[PDB]
This record gives sequence, C-alpha cells and structure tokens, in this order.
Amino acid sequence: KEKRLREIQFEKEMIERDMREYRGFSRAVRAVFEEKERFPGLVDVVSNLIEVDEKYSLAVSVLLGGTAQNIVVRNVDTAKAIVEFLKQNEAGRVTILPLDLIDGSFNRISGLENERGFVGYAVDLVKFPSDLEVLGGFLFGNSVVVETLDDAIRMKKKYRLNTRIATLDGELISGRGAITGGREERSSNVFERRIKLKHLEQEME
Amino acid sequence: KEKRLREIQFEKEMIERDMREYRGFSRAVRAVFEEKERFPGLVDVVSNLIEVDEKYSLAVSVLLGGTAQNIVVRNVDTAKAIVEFLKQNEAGRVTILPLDLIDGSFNRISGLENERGFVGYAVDLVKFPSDLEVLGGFLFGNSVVVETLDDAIRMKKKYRLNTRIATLDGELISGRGAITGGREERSSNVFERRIKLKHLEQEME
Repeated sequence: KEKRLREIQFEKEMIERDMREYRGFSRAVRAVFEEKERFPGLVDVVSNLIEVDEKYSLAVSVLLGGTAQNIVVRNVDTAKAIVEFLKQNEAGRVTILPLDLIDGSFNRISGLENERGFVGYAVDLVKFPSDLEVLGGFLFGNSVVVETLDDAIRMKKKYRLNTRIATLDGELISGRGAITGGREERSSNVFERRIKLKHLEQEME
Repeated sequence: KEKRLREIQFEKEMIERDMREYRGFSRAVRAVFEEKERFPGLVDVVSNLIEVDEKYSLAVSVLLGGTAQNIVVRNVDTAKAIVEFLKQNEAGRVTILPLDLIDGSFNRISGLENERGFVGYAVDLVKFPSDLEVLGGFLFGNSVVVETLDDAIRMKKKYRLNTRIATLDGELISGRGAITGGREERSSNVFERRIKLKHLEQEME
C-alpha cells in the first residue's frame, strides 16, 4: 500500500521533470528555454497554455499539429531576439507566435450546425486565460469538428472558405484544402503528458 | 574517359534508386509510394514537380519547408484511399494536396513593389507544367520575398493581410503572423538530387 505511493510519486513528478525540461521538443525549442532569461517577453509553448478536457484531449491535438511547440511571446521584439539567438548558434528553427502580431479574428457561419455530420466548434473544447484570448482565435475559432473525412470534403467544397476541419478519426483539412491523415503507434497526442498528470495528480488523492 | 562515361552512368543509377525508393522521406511517405499501384490518382511529392533554376534552388527550398513532401494527387478519392491505407497499417501521417480541392487563388497588390525592402514575388521563381497551375497558386503566388525580417514585420503590420513573407536570410512570416526562423546545418536542399541527376547528364554529352 505504501509502495503504491512510492510508485505514484515516482512519476506524478518524475514526469513533471520531462515537462519542466521539455523532453519531447526540438533541440531548438530547448536551447531557447534554458536561455529563457535572455527573453523576458517569453511566455510558454502552446501545449502549456491550453486547457482541453481529458476527453477530446486527442481531438484538439490534431487540429494543432506541430503548432503544439510553437513558442508564444508577448511582442515582436522578443521574437526577433530569439530568431537572432538561434541564427547565431545554429541551434535550429522554431515558430514564434507574437501576441502583438498574430491574427485572432474568426467567423461563425449561419446554418453550419445544420450541416451533414457537424459536431461543434473547436473553440468550444478549450479555455484560455483571457490575456491570451487572441491566441485562442488564432489556434481555433476558425476550426470545426465533423464526423468523417467525407463530411469534411463535402463541407470544404460547399462553403469553399478557409475554415480548418477535423474529423473524429483524426484527419484534418487545412483552410486551403490540404488533407492530413493517417495513424501511428506513438499516438502523438500532444496533451498526453499533461493529462497523464490531471490524473496522476488527483489519482493519488 | 571510358572509366568516366561509365562511372557517371553508375552514379546516375544509384541516385535514381534513391528517387524511386523515396529514400529520405517519411516512413509514411515511403509506405505510400511502394504501394503506388493502389493509388492510380497519385502524382508525386511537391519537391519533384517544381521546376527551378538551381541558383534559386535552395531559396525555394526554405520557402516550402515540410510542404516539400506533401503528396499531390489528382482527386479527393485518391486522398481518402491513402488516408485509409495509412490509418490501417498505422504507417504514420502525411499531408495530401488534392488537385480538385486545394485553393489556388492569389492576389497582387498595387504599390507593393514600391514598399521598403521589396524583392519580388515568390511565384516568379518557379515553373509549373500548366496542368499544375493551381498547385502553383496554392504553394506561392500569395507569398512575397523581402530583404530583412524587419521589412517583413513592418509590411505584415501595414497590409495586415494573409500574405506569406520570406526574408533573404531565411525567415518566414505566415499569413496569420507566425515567425519561423533560425539556422541549422545549412542547405538541406530539396532539389540537390534532381539537380545532379541532370548534371550527370550534361557530363555525358
């Protein structure tokens, strides 16, 4: 019974480490964070600022793609600073999302909810700390979830706009028409490591 | 001269097996091509359908990024076929560009050429086999090249549209504002292979 905690503890935090050390991310994202002092305008990587329910955990994840490890910053200067820092030490590339530059606009369409296989707006599966509301409109708000890739293709042809669409199976159709899909073993569920803690944390309660 | 016009044919052949075997691409991209029969609608990966002077070769390379190994197909069905094929054998994910679904629209703006640090339209550095004209507007046409990242940031704030912008140093600002940059063991040239296979030709004649 005590070994039961010895076994919990050794991960309910042995994992907090990989987190507070960004193990899944690129050499580059890492280099940038161990020098986090040089960048006061730095905030955090996307996957640490989004609140999604343990449920559609895997949902959102797909709509994001590698955007999970985009670095959010307060302003463009911090961005320039990082781009310069990396460019010097040839530490690799990264994608920065400056809060004072990204577009957060997004539109709702009437009757969409009454379309074949609809399933709700992506924005409805996430929460943001207000001072990050744009980051929300930028990452979602223009995305929609449907049932099947066929529903997706149909929809994308009818409205033929620039709306992102994710199927329940995990496919994605970019605003311009690119179809991303397929499966693997690594699961690649960006929010996993965190969910494995929304558990391990209160699990050992 | 005999050992030469013979050495050359020899390299010529091993470069080709790398091509048909798609050596270097993603396991997934590979799996899809060794089963290329199942997908008659299949065309080729982006990096094999662009025609570019080798001066600009590297330029266009950083302009694409991961889009280099997006798989171009004739129609949505072929896409669905592939997505299903991959989803079964858990061979990984890929991004498919169906010719009958991607948006190729793009706009020119007046006076842009008279903006600080302008350097020309990205479309002007590539050629496409007409039956692929959309693929062109989809990949470029909405992209512009400038001198420095500052020129880029300024421009992106003035017109505040959804135009892609690449600097001469290699940075990129997505239509919505994301900044990608950094150096990383130079080159990684998407066309180096096609370019040499063409070079070995001129060495024979």
